[PDB]
Amino acid sequence: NSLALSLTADQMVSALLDAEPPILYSEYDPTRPFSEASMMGLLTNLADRELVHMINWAKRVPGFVDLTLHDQVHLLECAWLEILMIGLVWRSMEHPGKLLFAPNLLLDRNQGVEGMVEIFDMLLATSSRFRMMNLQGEEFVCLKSIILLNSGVYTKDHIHRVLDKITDTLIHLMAKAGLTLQQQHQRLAQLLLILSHIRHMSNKGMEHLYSMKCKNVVPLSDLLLEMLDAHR
Amino acid sequence: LALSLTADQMVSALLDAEPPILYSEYFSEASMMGLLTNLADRELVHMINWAKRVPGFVDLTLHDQVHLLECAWLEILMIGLVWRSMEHPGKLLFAPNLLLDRNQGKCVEGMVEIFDMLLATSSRFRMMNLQGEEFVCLKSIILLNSGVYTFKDHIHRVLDKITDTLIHLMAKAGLTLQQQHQRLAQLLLILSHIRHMSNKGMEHLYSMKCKNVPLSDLLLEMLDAHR
Amino acid sequence: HKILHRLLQD
Amino acid sequence: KILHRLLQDS
Ligand SMILES: Oc1ccc(C(c2ccc(O)cc2)=C2[C@H]3CCC[C@@H]2CCC3)cc1
Ligand SMILES: Oc1ccc(C(c2ccc(O)cc2)=C2[C@H]3CCC[C@@H]2CCC3)cc1
Repeated sequence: NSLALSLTADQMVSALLDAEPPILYSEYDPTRPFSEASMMGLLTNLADRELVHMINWAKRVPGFVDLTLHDQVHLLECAWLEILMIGLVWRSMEHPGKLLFAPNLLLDRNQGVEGMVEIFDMLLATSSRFRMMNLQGEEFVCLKSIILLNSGVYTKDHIHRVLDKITDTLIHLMAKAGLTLQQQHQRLAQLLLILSHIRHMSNKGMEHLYSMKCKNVVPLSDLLLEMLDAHR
Repeated sequence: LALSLTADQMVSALLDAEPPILYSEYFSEASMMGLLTNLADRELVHMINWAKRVPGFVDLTLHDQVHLLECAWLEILMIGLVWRSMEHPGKLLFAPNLLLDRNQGKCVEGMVEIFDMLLATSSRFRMMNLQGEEFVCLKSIILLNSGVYTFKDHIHRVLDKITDTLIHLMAKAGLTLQQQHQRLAQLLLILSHIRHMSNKGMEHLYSMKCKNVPLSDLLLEMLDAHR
Repeated sequence: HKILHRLLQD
Repeated sequence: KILHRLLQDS
């Protein structure tokens, strides 16, 4: 048996909210500006530290513990950049035109690397989309968990069971928010369509990292090399 | 005009705009990619005309129509392929006279991985018992959504209409309210995987260009749109 | 200009 | 695998 299927929507939200990783700080000092190496150096250091919290966060996600060690590795290997991005997009939600990689690291469209502006714009666009939708924290934590369980599910009936539970959780929140039945379906559809774009940004971002790796620009951490190799 | 149509009139319009199932030219690496390039190139011409028959797509500017097609053309081909291969488990029905196996994807480097993802998506549709009415809605969603954030209110309004249409079909199928929410979510989550396959396939086609079978002029343009 | 332009117009 | 270790502990 499992415990994720048993939890109600309110207890589902609570568990996810309680599981939320902290917002890590960067090593950024506003002294020297950013070269293509220094900026990516900061981001690599930041992302590598974020991963450690994500892995332990994933173990707090209802149902993820019930999975095998092999399956847990696969799901994290597939969705780690997606989860980083949606977290990034969420942090930058109330900072129009900016990306909040860290509270002390606020990057503009001008800042940032050959091929970074394309990814930045898509990230900014996603952030602008969350802002117009007035995304709630309760919806965000649900979406982030959906990405973890979904992004590597076709590469299972229990995973789809938890996924269905998160769907119910989302609808329950919208019903509470006073939305009509058709407004719930529309917003539910709107939220999940964004995940397709987050997937797109991840694939684009992943290819940029592999480009940075082979070019031997700034050295990637040992964990980031492993997560990147899993995408080949 | 798209917003005016009811759910029934939305389905009927999409069902009527459906592109035909084309045939392949009547394998190694070169011969297979030659047949697929020829096939995909002829499908694109029908897709473009199909897109123009999609409610709300005509109302967009010429530039926006171009951008959307450039973004999702491989996604649209794939979901079509996946749908055609639904009642052929383990097989990919690229064309009625071109049935490809998982072992046939091995003689092209980095294609057997894309085959399995496609086969898994087809298996997922088969398990969900995906309906043709549902399929035409999903394909239209891919067309309007995949390139909407790389730009809007009208596109999001048509997307909401197709959502209303999707729910309508399930509500007419006899599904309960929570069953409608869950099935809708399940369908839309698959689109995230279709995007993934598309980006993988796109990178595979780029390797093909950086090796000189000759891609068609149209395909080269659709490909170049992904930098 | 792109070929896609013509096919969308014709 | 680092991801394998960080997952299994403790
Ligand atoms: O929270 C985040 C932290 C960092 C990032 C970083 C990143 C940088 C270096 C890495 O080695 C790994 C990731 C990504 C951002 C978005 C996609 C790729 C990259 C590079 C550009 C910005 C994205 C989100
Ligand atoms: O119906 C379809 C027809 C072809 C395809 C395309 C394709 C092949 C050659 C091209 O020049 C362009 C695309 C392929 C399939 C999907 C991924 C890319 C490629 C390679 C293997 C399968 C996908 C669906």
